[PDB]
Amino acid sequence: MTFEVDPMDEPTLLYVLFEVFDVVRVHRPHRGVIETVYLRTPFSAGNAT
Amino acid sequence: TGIRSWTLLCTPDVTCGSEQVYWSLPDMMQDPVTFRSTRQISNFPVVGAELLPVHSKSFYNDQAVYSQLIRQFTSLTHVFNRFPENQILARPPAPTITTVSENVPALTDHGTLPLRNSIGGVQRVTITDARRRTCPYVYKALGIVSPRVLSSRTF
Amino acid sequence: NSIRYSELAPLFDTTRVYLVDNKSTDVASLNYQNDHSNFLTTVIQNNDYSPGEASTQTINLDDRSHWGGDLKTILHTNMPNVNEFMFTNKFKARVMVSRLPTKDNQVELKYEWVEFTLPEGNYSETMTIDLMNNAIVEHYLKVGRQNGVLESDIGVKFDTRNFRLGFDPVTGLVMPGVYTNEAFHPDIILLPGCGVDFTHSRLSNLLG
Amino acid sequence: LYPIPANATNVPISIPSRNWAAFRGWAFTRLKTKETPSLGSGYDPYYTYS
Amino acid sequence: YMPTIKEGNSRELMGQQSMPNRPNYIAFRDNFIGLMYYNSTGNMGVLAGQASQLNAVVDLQDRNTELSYQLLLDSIGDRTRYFSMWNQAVDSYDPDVRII
Repeated sequence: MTFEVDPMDEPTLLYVLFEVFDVVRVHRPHRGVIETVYLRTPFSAGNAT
Repeated sequence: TGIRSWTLLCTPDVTCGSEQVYWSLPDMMQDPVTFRSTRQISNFPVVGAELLPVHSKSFYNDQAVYSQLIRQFTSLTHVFNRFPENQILARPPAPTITTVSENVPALTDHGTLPLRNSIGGVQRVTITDARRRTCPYVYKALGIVSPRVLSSRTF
Repeated sequence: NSIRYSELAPLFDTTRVYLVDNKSTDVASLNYQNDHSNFLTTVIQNNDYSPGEASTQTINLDDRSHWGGDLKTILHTNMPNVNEFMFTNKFKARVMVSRLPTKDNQVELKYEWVEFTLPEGNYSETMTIDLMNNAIVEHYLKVGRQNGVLESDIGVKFDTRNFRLGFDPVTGLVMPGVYTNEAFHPDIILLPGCGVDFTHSRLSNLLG
Repeated sequence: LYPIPANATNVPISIPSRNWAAFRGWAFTRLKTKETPSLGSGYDPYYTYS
Repeated sequence: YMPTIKEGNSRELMGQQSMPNRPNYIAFRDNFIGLMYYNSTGNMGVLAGQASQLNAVVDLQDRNTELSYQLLLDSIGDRTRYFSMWNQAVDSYDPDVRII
């Protein structure tokens, strides 16, 4: 990507918020047990695949 | 009934004993049998233990006391021996079997501990001292892990 | 057995993952106040990604197999002999604090447990004992001279000689008249009303 | 986030070779470096703005 | 306006003036933003069975929950109203001051 912006006299950051998918599945088999299966596809992270 | 009843004369050590230093990898290795996962530094599960890499070494100057007098003259100052003449308070002679601390490199081995099925991007390494206080004197640290299959879960 | 990472192909059993500290320099932000004692490091190394990124991806080991890992650790430190953290720079010793004549011409000898400090870092045994004696001398200087405490009655003095070497049971004194200058073991010399404490100090081991 | 030096005008960036399954879209803005604290840290030694 | 840098009482100092100091408010964020640690692997919330071991909260370094709440909140309902329970009072400028 190539952005072009107007000059400024102080440091600035460009924030690109790549939009993505990000879901969590909550698994609770027994009493007092929580299991989570994360996922975030376009920037892969989590358990399932 | 004297002091010998409840005191033991041990050989002097510069290190003043040695403290076992524990290892903690709270996000990769499964916790031990009785520990519980917590975010307190102090209690981080202990997945490894080894002696602190600091030990005394023995050096021998027998001419020691002579050496000491040399030391004083070269020092240019009486200082340490401020009451030269009174015998009782005079500068104690240097031991002839004096010891010096040393920072030996350490490379230990810990057998195998079960680890979480999904390791993580930012694992945390923590070395704690005896009383679970992080030791500010550690120059390098490094961890090497070789995952392998242990058993299965499908019957 | 399929230990798999997102971008790359699924590797098979018995690979290696490294926890190093310079990777900390990389996600610097995360450990702005941490030391080598405890830190957050990026396990993930791919060279495509810039050093900052790629630290959010996770390594997955297949759930159907209960996974265990070998561990080998490398440690090399530099700790001085006398320091604040290891309870070696401090020690408590009760000493004479003030010697002032009273109205009844009967001298009164006060006492006070005063904590001492040692410049951190001095090392050898000899020097250490000597320093400790330095501190004592110091307390006298700050207060004895002031309250008029004679230097003869310094309560605590460190030494290593065997004072009974020249002792003769026949007479009860030391015939040579001077204690031999040969060190044996760290020991403490006390005076009435004075003493030494090591409840929260570790130099005990050094004095042996 | 990506830094932009003072009085700069062109900002080339590169996203290295990932899978783009199920990607949705973009969204972007510009922020002053002073007003964006370095998140993830317990304490920012340089953050001096409120 | 300080007429003369000389200190102590003087006629010039009698000739001085004054001016009120600038206003400056201080309070918490729009939704107590920053009070609770978010998206910080160093300090991450944990929620699991007391009994078990594995945490059920995994927080990546680059996700941003704060902003999200701030948006959702915008999406589900009006933000112009103020809810004092969570300081829910969205910041806004005077539109006759932003443009002149």
